[PDB]
Amino acid sequence: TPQNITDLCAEYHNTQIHTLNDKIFSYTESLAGKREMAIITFKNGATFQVEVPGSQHIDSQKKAIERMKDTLRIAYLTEAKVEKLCVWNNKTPHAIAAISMAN
Amino acid sequence: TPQNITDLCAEYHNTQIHTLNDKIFSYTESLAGKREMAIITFKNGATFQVEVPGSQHIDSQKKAIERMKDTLRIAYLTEAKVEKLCVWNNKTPHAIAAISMAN
Amino acid sequence: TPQNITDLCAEYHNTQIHTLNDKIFSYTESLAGKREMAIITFKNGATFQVEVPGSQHIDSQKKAIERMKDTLRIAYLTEAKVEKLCVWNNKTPHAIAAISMAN
Amino acid sequence: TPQNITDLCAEYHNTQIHTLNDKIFSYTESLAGKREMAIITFKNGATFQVEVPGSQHIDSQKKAIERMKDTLRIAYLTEAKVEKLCVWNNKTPHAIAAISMAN
Amino acid sequence: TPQNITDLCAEYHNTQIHTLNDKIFSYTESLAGKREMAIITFKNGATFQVEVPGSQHIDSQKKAIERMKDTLRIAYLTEAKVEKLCVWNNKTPHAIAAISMAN
Amino acid sequence: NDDKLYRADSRPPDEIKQSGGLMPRGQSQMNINLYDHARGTTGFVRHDDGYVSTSISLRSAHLVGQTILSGHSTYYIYVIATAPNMFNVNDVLGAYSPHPDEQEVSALGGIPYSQIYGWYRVHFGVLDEQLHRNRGYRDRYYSNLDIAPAADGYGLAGFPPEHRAWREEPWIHHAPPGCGTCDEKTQSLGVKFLDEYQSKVKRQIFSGYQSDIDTHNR
Ligand SMILES: OC[C@H]1O[C@@H](O)[C@H](O)[C@@H](O)[C@H]1O
Ligand SMILES: OC[C@H]1O[C@@H](O)[C@H](O)[C@@H](O)[C@H]1O
Ligand SMILES: OC[C@H]1O[C@@H](O)[C@H](O)[C@@H](O)[C@H]1O
Ligand SMILES: OC[C@H]1O[C@@H](O)[C@H](O)[C@@H](O)[C@H]1O
Ligand SMILES: OC[C@H]1O[C@@H](O)[C@H](O)[C@@H](O)[C@H]1O
Ligand code: NA
Repeated sequence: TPQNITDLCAEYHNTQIHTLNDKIFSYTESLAGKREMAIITFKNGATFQVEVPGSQHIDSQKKAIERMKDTLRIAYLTEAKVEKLCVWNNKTPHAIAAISMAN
Repeated sequence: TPQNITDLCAEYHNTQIHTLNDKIFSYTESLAGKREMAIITFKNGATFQVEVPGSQHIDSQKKAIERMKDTLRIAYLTEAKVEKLCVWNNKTPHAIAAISMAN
Repeated sequence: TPQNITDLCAEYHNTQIHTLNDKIFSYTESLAGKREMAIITFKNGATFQVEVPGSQHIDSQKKAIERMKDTLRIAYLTEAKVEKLCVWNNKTPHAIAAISMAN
Repeated sequence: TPQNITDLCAEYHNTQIHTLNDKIFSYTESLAGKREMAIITFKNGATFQVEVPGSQHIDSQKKAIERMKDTLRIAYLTEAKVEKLCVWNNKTPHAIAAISMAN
Repeated sequence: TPQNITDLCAEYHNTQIHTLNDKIFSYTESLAGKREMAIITFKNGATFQVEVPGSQHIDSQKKAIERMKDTLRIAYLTEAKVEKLCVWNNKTPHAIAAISMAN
Repeated sequence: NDDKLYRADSRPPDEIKQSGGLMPRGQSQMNINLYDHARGTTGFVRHDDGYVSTSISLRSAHLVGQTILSGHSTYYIYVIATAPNMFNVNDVLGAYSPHPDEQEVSALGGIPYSQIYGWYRVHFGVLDEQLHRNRGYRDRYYSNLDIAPAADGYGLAGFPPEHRAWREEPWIHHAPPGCGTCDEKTQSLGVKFLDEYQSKVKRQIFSGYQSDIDTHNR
């Protein structure tokens, strides 16, 4: 079991860490059919999604996907500093797997 | 996959972007039968709904309709500036499909 | 579809609008059996309930009853000004159908 | 239907009202097996629980138990003054049945 | 029934108390498959997890695991002081079983 | 009401957010004493002894900033809402106010982030006209509030026990035990005031942060 987001990220194929140390610049959320997703951006232009739930996800991830959107929304609203994101780089925009907040 | 609300909006028929750049002026919520919905307004008079769940929604949108109502309430109570709304304009009031908040 | 709480209210029998333009004075909630409900009061003595879910409710209202209790708890805490309540007046205390917050 | 917490409390056997008019001093929460509960204390040692859900609870109470634990956490974090608690006095710590906050 | 977190911890052979008396330094959460978990740290380096739901959990613990993740995130955002953690110490990082918050 | 106060400060907005607002010098229980604060003399608009000072107009705050912060190539003027952590120093200290022409309003315990409406940048002494708005600000909440009435401050004036003010009106009717252990009770009264004040701000801000909760969905 990983002690931190960097070690967690390294357990998966097609991932990478973004060290941001910044608050979220924008938060977008959609209820449109087949685009039930969230998108965040940072002031450096970096854009990330929480993917629409689909066949690439196992059942245990469904509640976690919903939690992640909750976490991004409140991080944005409170101007919480995001330390790092672990993301899948075989999606465009890159898809969030994990987040760490510090500072 | 869209990277912003304007491109997301463009994937649907009967939609348009409203650019508000303003906090929500009023929040209305109903539990009355067949009117389980939310309505918001802006100080310019613009009025928007989150639709009662119905035949027009697929199953994947149900949880997202509930999230959107949560988002509007916290946006209202924290005076969050709304950037844009993507809405369906074949409904009165216009029906929210997506929201963006920036800053 | 109604565009505001007054017009929504007029779609139902045994309802009326109370105009408060005031924050909630007290919030009470209960988990006691058959009294799983919320009660709010205003400084003018006005008292309102969110009804215990029962056979008088259709299935689609169950989530909305739960949302309304979330909204009242946190409106009380944030001292949000309640503009109007639409209530059923064939219950004592009057039972909340909808709420509008503004100003 | 009661209009206040004292009259609600009186509808039940083995209950009493505690009048606190104080914020919560400590909040404890557990996910340990068979001890999925919350405990709160006030500054001079008065102690209350939200019980582990059990056979003593009807279905409608299970949902309200989850709500109550959220209410206590929110109240604790916001330093909100608790007015009264209605409790069952045949448990130790006394088991919360209802809470009021004013104003 | 335990009266406080120390009593609670004592009901379990494979748990210990950590006394922190400090706010959470970092909050991490993941939606990655098989690592649907949260991790917190404190400034002294102490690292704790909320475990991925597994075969070692009984059904009554599932909702409590979700609540604990909710609790830690809001505690992190509000800089609430954590008094003690009760953890299972046959896991690395130590796995949270209960938390107490007091100033 | 929606009245604003103003304070020049070299500490930039990112620092203010990280610090939770504009804090008094001794915070990093600190001494809280209005009389001591008001008499304090460097690189900062008065901010010692548990209070943070402001001006009642942008013009005044800018003029004060040019006296103290000239030689800062960049500094800020923070625009601050009125709320009951604020005392009109001249009203509370009366004839013993050490710098009455300054017309200062001072915040007991500093100025929380949410009370900061926004800020102007001052570059080489030149006020930039663009007001940057603070997302942590809450307009309905703070526009419903005003500064504390002087009656809430007389008992916190902080004069030494032997000071004649404690034997004069209005302070005679509000003297802490020992005044007229005096300094001990002044301090504890300030600590109590600040704790009670911060409870209200926490309730507002943290309640808003928890208005996302949807019970039914879980
Ligand atoms: O769990 C979700 C992940 O599933 C993987 O199979 C995929 O390669 C990633 O892009 C991501 O979608
Ligand atoms: O998914 C929701 C949408 O469904 C469409 O079919 C409808 O035309 C829109 O007005 C909107 O309701
Ligand atoms: O939807 C709930 C409503 O149901 C009605 O039939 C009843 O008359 C109202 O008092 C209210 O309970
Ligand atoms: O509904 C919950 C209640 O159930 C009663 O039977 C019990 O005596 C109380 O202590 C309380 O647990
Ligand atoms: O209830 C959760 C606990 O279950 C035990 O069997 C296990 O040894 C602990 O590490 C913890 O996972
Ligand atoms: Na004000």
